[PDB]
Amino acid sequence: AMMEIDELTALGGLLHDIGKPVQRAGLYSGDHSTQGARFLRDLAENTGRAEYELLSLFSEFNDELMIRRIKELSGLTMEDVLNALWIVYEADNLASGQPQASRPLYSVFNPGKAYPWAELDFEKELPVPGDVFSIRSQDYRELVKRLWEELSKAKLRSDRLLPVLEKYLTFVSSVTSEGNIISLYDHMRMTSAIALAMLRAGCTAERKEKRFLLIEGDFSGIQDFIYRVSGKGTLKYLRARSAYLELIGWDVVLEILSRLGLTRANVVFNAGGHFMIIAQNTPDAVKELEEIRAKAVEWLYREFESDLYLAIEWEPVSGREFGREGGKNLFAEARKRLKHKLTVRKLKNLPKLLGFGRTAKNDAGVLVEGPFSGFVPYPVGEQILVKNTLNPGEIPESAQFVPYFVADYFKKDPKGGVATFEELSMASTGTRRLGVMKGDVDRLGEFFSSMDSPSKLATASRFMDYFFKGYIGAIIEGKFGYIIGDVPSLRDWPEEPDIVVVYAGGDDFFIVGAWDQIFELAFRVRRAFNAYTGGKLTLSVGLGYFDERTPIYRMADVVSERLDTAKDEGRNRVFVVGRSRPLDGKHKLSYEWNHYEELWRTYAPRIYAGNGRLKGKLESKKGLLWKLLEIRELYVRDPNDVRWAYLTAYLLGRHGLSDLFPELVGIDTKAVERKEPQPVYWVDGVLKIVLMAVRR
Repeated sequence: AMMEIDELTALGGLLHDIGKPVQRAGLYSGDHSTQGARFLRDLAENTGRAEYELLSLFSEFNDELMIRRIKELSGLTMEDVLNALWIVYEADNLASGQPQASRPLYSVFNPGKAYPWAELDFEKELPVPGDVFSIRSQDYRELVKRLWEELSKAKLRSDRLLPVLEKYLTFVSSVTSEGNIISLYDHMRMTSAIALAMLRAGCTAERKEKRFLLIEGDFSGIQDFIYRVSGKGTLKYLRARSAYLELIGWDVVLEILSRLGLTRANVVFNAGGHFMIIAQNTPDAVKELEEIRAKAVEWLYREFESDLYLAIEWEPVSGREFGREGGKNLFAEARKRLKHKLTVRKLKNLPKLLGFGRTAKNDAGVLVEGPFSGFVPYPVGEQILVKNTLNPGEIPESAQFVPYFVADYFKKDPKGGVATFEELSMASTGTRRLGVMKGDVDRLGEFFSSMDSPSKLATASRFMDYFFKGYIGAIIEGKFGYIIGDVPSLRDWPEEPDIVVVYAGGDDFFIVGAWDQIFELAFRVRRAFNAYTGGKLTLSVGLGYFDERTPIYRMADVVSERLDTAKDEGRNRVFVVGRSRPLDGKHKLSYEWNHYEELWRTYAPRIYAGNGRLKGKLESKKGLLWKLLEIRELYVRDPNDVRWAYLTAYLLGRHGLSDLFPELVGIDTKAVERKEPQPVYWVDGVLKIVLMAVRR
């Protein structure tokens, strides 16, 4: 039952700073060192063996004091303790290198803003960095109150303590200083990872060497593998090949963790096929890193080939290359080299599924095969990929709890299934067209270069994944209404939204559904993502409204190209709908987020009354709307001509509505001197959406 050296150094570095949150509470006294060991020495007495008694040493720290304190306690042979001791202390400096105590965690997205005291919940708890408000010890006490009962309930192993230290110590600062963006969990996460790594590199206690590895693995034709197959099909399949990539990813990762004997703490992240792990630089490691790779590159060939391929590379880095020396980002510069190898070689469903169980490849009863292992739709056996949760509750036969989050929301088809393309479009408002949204985060890669430590990396990457894989579901189901506020809408948000996510991630998200529920959702995500990142990180989104019975890849290239246009036009934008324009390099197609939302808010209430209805004053005058659009088409052919204003003046008088649209009737030279175009140009993106919401 206990204890190994590749579980003492890990869990030791995993709990080396467990004394901080209890020090920020009212429990013990002295520094976090004393209170942490005092917490673990007491936890050994709490519903369990005398286990954490020895684990308390890592948080307990002089050289006279340490050598005559290990004897009192144990097997290790009084040998594997002193060596595992100094290792942990160095990992912290490698992780990140009178403060306060009530200082809140600040946002990695916005250092000027901090996270208000709220529990971690992907439902009804969207994290919003606000003004700096100090934290009371009473809130830490009731925090530890849960942290006390869960650390005791959960078993003593990495797959058990990692999610508990993550479930509670996420939105708490690691170092109480003004501007600290390093999460507590992420801080003590790599301290386990880096320590375990260097121990494998032969870093027994006695300085800077090449005994450290930094491996990253990712695929290539991911998008061309999901929605560009050309085989019925369809929607259900899009999700299937999406829910397959998640298995292939971990599979390749969980094979690395086993063979090299690592933990999930070494895994910085792993989602949608993109992952990066921290390992050690040894000839043993490389030998099986090449072994795993060589066969990983050989398996997709005999299954998908010629379809998709995997690219895994690793760069030998040094221990000092983890921070800043004289204003030099040694870490990102090392991360830069690693990213180069990838790009270079890149050139060359519905029933009860709570998760997957990693089995032996020869065993049956599975649902699909993998590169190194099979998977059973769910308890068996050792490693089980449990979905969207932090709680295991399974056999204690060394069952490696592997939690994974994924955006897998879908409109539920009757008799318990997944809605199809026609089921999403039939629930549309007005015209019955299918809605397709696609986009990414503006310059997400350059955000990974601003950081300087592995700590900031783990925090920024994890928070990132929390949105598109966690909080995106509560957004789609229609929550966080106060934060998001009023948004462009064709209707009120349904009981169960007609929205299906093929896949969602910061790098790219593909979501389909009812066109009017796709339109509004595009703004709900933005305003949330703006608030989630403090308004520091933005999105680009292309919106398509195609026919129900139309090939997905054909209607994917369009949205992807509409997306490219939004990026090409400067990056924060939304491509609502395709439209005509004058070609002079002055009129853009995509809308700016704040711009379009103001246009909707100002113009839509003039004509639209909600839920497929127009305002009362717009009765028997449906012809006015599109006839005001054709007048705009005149502007399209010649802007510098008041052919649009004169006609958008008396046509209203014929119908007796000379009060509305004061910007389309009058001339606006005031905007001409700004190089910008007329308000009549943009008004179609509001009229057409309303019109297709009231057709038939």
